[PDB]
Amino acid sequence: MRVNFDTLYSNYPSSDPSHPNYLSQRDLFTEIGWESFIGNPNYHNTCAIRVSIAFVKSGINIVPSSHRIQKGPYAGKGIEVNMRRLATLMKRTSYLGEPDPYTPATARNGIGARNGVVAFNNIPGYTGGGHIDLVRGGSEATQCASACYYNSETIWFWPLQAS
Amino acid sequence: MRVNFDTLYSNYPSSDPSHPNYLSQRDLFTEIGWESFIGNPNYHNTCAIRVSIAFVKSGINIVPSSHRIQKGPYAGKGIEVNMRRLATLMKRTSYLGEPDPYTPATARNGIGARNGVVAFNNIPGYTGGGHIDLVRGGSEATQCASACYYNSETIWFWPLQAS
Amino acid sequence: PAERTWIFSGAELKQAIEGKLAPDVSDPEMRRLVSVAKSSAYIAGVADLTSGSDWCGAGAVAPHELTDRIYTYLGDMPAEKLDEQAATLVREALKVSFPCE
Amino acid sequence: ERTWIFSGAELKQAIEGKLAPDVSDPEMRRLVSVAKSSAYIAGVADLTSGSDWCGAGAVAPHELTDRIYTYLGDMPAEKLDEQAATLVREALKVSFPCE
Repeated sequence: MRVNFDTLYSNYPSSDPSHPNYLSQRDLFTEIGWESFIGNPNYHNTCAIRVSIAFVKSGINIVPSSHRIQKGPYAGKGIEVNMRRLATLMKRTSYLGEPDPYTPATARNGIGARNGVVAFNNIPGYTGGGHIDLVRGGSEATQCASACYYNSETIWFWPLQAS
Repeated sequence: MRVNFDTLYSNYPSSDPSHPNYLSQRDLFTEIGWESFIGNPNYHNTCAIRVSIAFVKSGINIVPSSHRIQKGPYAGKGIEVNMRRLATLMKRTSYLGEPDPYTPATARNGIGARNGVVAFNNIPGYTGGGHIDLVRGGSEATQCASACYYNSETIWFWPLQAS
Repeated sequence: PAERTWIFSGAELKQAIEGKLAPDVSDPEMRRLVSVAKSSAYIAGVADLTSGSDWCGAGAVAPHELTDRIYTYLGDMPAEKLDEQAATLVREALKVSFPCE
Repeated sequence: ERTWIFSGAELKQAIEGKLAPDVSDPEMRRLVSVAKSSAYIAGVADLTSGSDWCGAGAVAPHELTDRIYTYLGDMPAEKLDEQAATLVREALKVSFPCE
């Protein structure tokens, strides 16, 4: 599977108000027609929705999926809401294939100057699967589009760009 | 008056546990024989004591002074406890003279690659007049030995080194 | 009004969340990372202290999701409340977005 | 059973300048780590001002960090697995008691 990282990133809605592509949970759910889930405690964790939307808008459908976009130009396209299930799907040879596995002490130098998709598995104090996001490697720091969780047990990196 | 910045800095006891020269209030007051002031609310704010000690140990006495070192090789040397009074003293032609005055938006580029003494004047919620400290200018950030308060109204910088 | 004792006001927290509260840092991307680190950690302090009582979901909501709900609350509320201490505003935001029952 | 964002041990590591593995420059790593610990402490301090501790509006914020650090080091080591915020409130009560 071939993906342009700049296209994927341009299509990603961030949960970080500091980020140029910020979109609140309220606005994200409105865009895709999930207004009725806003503040439903099963839908607090948006990381896998946000990564699903980035792929769909870049012309890559998420199959299988737990849910579907209910409104707009991408109505009917698949959204995976569960971070563990999305990370599993991304691992398939038809999506991104085998990621580079890292530890907190190695993920920053492991990613390096590369850009791609990142999964932070088993975060201390959080019982969810963890966090999936887009990351840009730089000289100063790794920058995730929404949040980085180097407090995690393992970190999976799928490189898509080297620059 | 000329003083070697590397000597002054080497003699400075920091309130920042991350710093190589960290010394808790309890230890700082023990070294100078002020054990009886530990937890006295008039002595909570240690910034001007710490800068006074750096000067004294570098062979520059603080005259006049509110207080004196009561113990050790520097017994009888002067300590100014009040940040406003110490900043006033430093301004005298006999000490460092007129500093470069800055604002929060200009102090980082104003200091630049220079090292010296810094006074953060009129911080919301900080009595004694503000914070006085030693600062190292670098490419990445200004680094104060104990703390920086760019939320202050004015910032005074006295350069001592350019490296 | 200007009789404040608090380390962060609502306005300062909101500026940190937006990536604009580290004027001591030179690189603009590092400035953003430091600003967001401060807002996340301030929010975490209030969240951890109040998890039992004022809000529910502590083991099952990602920390950065709290920041998203706090930011929308800080923007929805009347602008003069931004001069209040940030911590009471965070507790209010958490109660509203993650109510206990 | 752990639901807290910072444990006592994680806060103490941040105070010591060692909780930003995403940051490349070691001096930037220290600055970011200390920014996190200062701000976490500020959250608890601002919320508990005048009920659990006294001196808000007088005592410089970085002085709180010094007293919290000595408390985190003095206390029995197994308490570091507790949520950091209750430890900070305890530290402030001890170092800046009210009546």
